[PDB]
Amino acid sequence: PAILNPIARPEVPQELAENIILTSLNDVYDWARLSSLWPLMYGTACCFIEFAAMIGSRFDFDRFGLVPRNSPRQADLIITSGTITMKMAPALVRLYEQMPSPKYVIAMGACTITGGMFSSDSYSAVRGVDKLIPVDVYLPGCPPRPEAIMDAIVKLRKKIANEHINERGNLAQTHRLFTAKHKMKPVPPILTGQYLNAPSRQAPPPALAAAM
Amino acid sequence: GLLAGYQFVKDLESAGALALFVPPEGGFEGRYQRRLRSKGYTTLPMSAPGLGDLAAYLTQEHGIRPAHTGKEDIRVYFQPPLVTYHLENLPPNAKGLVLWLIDGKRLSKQEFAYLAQLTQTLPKFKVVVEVGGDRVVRWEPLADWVAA
Amino acid sequence: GYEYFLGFLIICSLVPVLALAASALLGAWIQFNVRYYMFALVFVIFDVETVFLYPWAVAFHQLGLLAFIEALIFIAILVVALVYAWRKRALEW
Amino acid sequence: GVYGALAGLYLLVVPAIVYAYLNARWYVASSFERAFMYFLVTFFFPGLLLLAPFINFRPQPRSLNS
Amino acid sequence: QITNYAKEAVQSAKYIGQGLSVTFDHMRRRPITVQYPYEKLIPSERFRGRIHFEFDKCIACEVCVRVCPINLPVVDWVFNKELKKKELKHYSIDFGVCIFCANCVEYCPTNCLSVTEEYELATYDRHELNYDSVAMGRIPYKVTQDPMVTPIREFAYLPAGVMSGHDLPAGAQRAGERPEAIAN
Amino acid sequence: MLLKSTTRHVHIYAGHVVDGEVHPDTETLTLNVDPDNELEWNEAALAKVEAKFRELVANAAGEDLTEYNLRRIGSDLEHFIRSLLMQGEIGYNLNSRVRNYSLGIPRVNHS
Amino acid sequence: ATLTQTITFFALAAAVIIAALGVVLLDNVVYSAFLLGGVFLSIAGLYILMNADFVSAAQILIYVGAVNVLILFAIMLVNKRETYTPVPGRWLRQGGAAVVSLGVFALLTKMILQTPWQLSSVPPTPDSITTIGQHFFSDFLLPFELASVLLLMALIGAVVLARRELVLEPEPILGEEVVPPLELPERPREP
Amino acid sequence: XXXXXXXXXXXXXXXXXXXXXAKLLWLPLPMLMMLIVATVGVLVAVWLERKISAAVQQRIGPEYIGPLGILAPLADGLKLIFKEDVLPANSDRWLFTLGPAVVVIPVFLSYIIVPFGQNLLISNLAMGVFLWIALSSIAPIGLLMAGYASNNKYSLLGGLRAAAQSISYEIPLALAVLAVAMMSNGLGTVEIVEQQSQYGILSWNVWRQPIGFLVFWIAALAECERLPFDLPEAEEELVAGYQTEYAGMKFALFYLGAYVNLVLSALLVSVLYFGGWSFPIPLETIANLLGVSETNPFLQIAFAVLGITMTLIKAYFFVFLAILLRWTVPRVRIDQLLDLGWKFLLPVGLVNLLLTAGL
Ligand code: SF4
Ligand code: SF4
Ligand code: SF4
Repeated sequence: PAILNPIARPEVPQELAENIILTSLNDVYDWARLSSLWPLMYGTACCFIEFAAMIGSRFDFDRFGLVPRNSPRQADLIITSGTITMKMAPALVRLYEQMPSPKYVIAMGACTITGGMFSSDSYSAVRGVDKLIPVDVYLPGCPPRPEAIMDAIVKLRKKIANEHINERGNLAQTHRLFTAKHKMKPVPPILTGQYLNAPSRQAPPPALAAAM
Repeated sequence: GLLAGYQFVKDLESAGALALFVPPEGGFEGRYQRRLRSKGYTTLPMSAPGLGDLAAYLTQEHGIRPAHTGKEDIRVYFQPPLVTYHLENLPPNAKGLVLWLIDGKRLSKQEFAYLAQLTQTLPKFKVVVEVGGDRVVRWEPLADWVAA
Repeated sequence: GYEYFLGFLIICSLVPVLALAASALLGAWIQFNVRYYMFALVFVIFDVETVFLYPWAVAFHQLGLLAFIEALIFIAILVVALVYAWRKRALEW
Repeated sequence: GVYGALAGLYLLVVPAIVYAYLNARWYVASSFERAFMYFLVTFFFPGLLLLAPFINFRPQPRSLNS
Repeated sequence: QITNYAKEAVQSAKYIGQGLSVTFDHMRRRPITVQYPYEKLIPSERFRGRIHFEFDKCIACEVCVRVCPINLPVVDWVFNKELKKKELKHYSIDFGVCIFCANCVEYCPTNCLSVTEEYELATYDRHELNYDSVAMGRIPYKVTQDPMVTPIREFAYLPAGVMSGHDLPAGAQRAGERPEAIAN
Repeated sequence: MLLKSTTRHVHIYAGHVVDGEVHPDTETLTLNVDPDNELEWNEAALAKVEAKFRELVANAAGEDLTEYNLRRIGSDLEHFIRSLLMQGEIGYNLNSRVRNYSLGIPRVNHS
Repeated sequence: ATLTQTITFFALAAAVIIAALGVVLLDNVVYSAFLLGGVFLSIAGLYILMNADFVSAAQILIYVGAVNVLILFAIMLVNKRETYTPVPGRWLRQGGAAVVSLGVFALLTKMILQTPWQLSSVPPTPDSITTIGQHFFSDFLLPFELASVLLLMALIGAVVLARRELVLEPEPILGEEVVPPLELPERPREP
Repeated sequence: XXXXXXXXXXXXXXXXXXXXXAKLLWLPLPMLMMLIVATVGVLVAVWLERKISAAVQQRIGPEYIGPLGILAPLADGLKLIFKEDVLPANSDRWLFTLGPAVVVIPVFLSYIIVPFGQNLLISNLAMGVFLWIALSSIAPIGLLMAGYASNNKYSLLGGLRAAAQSISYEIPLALAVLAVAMMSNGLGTVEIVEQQSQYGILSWNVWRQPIGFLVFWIAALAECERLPFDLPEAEEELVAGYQTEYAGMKFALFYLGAYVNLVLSALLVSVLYFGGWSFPIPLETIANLLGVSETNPFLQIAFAVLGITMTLIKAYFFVFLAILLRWTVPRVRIDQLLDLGWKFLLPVGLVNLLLTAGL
């Protein structure tokens, strides 16, 4: 039209009424979520060791209230510390959907912002983590310093405080569900759980051992 | 203190160009842009180092060249002016917009001076710059801050 | 003497549930390993042993010496019950 | 079981005095002294929790003498 | 036995007791940590924070594009045949696509590109990282000129012997750079 | 099994949905466009995506039901939704908590 | 304190029979095994009202704490048994047992209300943990020692009945005519 | 269907005072004074967890929230109340919600036993060191309905593993109380601390029961603490155990209710084996972990609050020793966990009961 990728006008008045009592009960709603938010102990590529160095003694993890919870339900924040390929891209959306709705992804490193150095010619790399999940803070680096991600926590902590308590309803996903029927043949699952006792490892087959 | 009222909104209606001083640990600036967002003001939190010349990004259209990364050609994405195209999208029931420039420690002193006088010439538009740090959240006008 | 008025209130707050409860009536293997049973089986034998020793040990100096040899025949015969469970690999996991 | 005679001196008065001690010498404290520092937080904790947002332990602005 | 079982407990519960003596003596040590937003650790002399750019020094060579691992920086230049010398009109490196390998500041003929000290670049928007020529041509945030941050030094910058940055009242690096210009 | 193709906007599951829980099927392919509300939709453009969703499922009904082939439908759907932004049909949602502009920034036509 | 003790009886006496109707009538067997603890906790709460503080604590420790746990470890070992559930199995004899139980309950309530009980107005139980352990060694000494032999034997057999014979599984030790291992020599035969 | 009218008959008949006397919650002041001391007993143990574990790792711990982390137990507990707790999709609903309730209401009801302070006792029941081991055996049931109702395979494996661990360590914990119930000639927790109030320190039960304190200490920490616990699935025997699908306010019962269980365990080490509300001579010098004078206003306010809270102060030492044991012992596997409460802690708990006798 006249402007590509436009911004839709918010037609609602956004009447965010707040007296002295609700604003005091909103500062506690935000302070309790920024000062104790728990990151899922997650990371695929090299950038997790710049995130695991922040668990250590030199740069303190649990100083901003970060406790690394290795389960998607008990965690809220998810620092994407690794390159997302074609595999692990369904796994990451699953760990993001398995989360209580004040989530706050932060990207980490160049390969979750734009898929940084695999953004040029690489056949299975998601070019940026926000092709999959909505992100709050970005963090350039390859890898970032452990000081550099604690600035991205500080940028995240400044973003939790802006969140009003009356906007808890917009944190839930909406289901514009459509359905369609197809005629694609279902394939048997190629990855079955047997490796060693598969019927091809016990002995070399005939019409192969004659040339051996 | 804890139970801060709406005195931060009143100074932004008066000065127009505020200069916040936040604790560096973060989390205590944004309670003052909830008082601002409850009073009708929409907020556009930008990052101050990412802006180039403030006249060419804010009030003018700018040709933002994306990363072609050797595979594309040199595209020029003309984005609309930031403080103009965002004024034409908030409803006329709501009040103006406030630029919440985080990381304002790395702006030039001739860039706060442009951000000070820009709130005068543009109706219903304010700025808040998070320049410097202090143990308690305190603000002052940007015309005061370019003096010291 | 205040826990019983508290303990009344823990049950008096759940009388609304008892009204609604009476209206309500009117590729995933877990492998069968018998150690979940066998660890609670030997627990049932010894949680029942230990609850017999609580009336003995409270009134211990008020019973005598023949009531101490009597409690030994209780205990020393379930030492045999414990060392049966070791040798027969009941509590092996 | 009084209102604040032998309770207000524990909840309001003496926690502000431990906070004068905890803010001063916690990181610069000794090894024998820090065992007493942990006990002062542990004993006066219902008072230290009440006057918790009314004291900040953030360090002072640096001099920048250059 | 009934005596062997009660005496099989003392051989371990003493060894646990001299395990708690070690762990309590781990609490005797000062916490060797870096409180981040109030004690930012000083980056090295070769740390590649982000790139700085000089628009009056870039003569459109495109060596930075050809040595970048992903051909990142967008050199936008016309030829300007009246002067017969290509004067560029826009320059931008999109951080966030940047790995900070700094091949551009290394194969630079004019010393125009240069790494800064600042790692504290982190935005809410991805497209706010697309730094302009006039956004890369700014002042790096020096850590020591902050009146909130007490900057602690790094290892391989402390003097010889000390392995920490907190008990450091003064000093310099571990060895002099030209002591043997007047000496030898 | 739940063969699924979940990008940011186009979630295609192989099955039908009963209130969040997805039962894997063989005939159906459920689809909810834009789970996190990054785009402000309307009924005129939602029908255009739903007509595109019927178009690709009927076209690719000779292939095999794998997660590769569902990822090709959700790719062409997400390429179609982005063309509805560059046509100015739908727009970015400002009521969303995050404004990262995943499908390109707003930009004017020909300066 | 009389009205608070009276209406907490029917708060617990209704809680036990609703949980007892829950363990019997529920279609899910796992829900029955958890409501079975609701039977036992209420009766253990009913002993506190009946001055039986030891047997109340002995019911939580054994019934709730051990027997209900042992039910649940065995409920969740048999969950893949039968998902068929032909509740109308062969006939409607599931309602033929509804009149025999109500006939028993009508019989007992005919007895309970009309029998003159010899209520003794003696001040009861001065710390009845010493009057319950003096009975373990004076009056009921011989039940108390034999209950130890009962628990040994209930441990010998149930370990034997529920162990997996990994010592020698294919061991038909001899034969006059062939007998399978761990099976009785009377072989099944159709005349 | 004769009982259909029955449950609504005494419902409204009790509801007339169940709403009328509903506002007067904790009308006794020593019930409300206990619950504040009950809450700040737990809120220390979350602060003392993150601060002692940081001290043994030479990191700080939570700064920047409160003065020095004083509000870090509060924000970690308040974010879980604010999180939108949504059930898993294919799961049970009633068994999922009462999952954490059966685990933690036992360690809340059996908090009524502990007589912390000479002038704060809620009820001296006829037992209570036996009512505690009876009530804490309801907790293996809640680990079975947390495992079952979460409806994934890995939490059934974690539910059967957490239940069989609590099964194994309740029976040596029962006999460790049987040692000090034999010495005290009763189960009354006021009567138990009265036998230790004769000589101050030299009449404590840890001086008389050196093995039975160790049987209680290993069996208590194998049912509340983090050291012998496979709920961290670092061995990957499960995904994250039975506390896997639990988020929000239901996980807060699994999170903060494991610190009620740590304090209540530590509150009974300092009742049974150490004299509850017992302490030496008050008028001591400056080196008595106190001030510098002999009669301070800060020392008349100490012993007035130490008179109401001394057993919890003693319980704050064993909370500290439980964290100091976490970073000392190895994270032992489940095959050697259940070979300890049956093959080691059960004979030496039975031997100690015979050695508490004459034998
Ligand atoms: S940007 Fe570098 S450090 Fe980060 S994930 Fe990619 S390769 Fe690893
Ligand atoms: S490599 Fe350096 S000198 Fe060459 S065009 Fe780029 S900035 Fe200019
Ligand atoms: S920072 Fe490194 S990767 Fe990026 S443009 Fe410069 S040389 Fe290339």
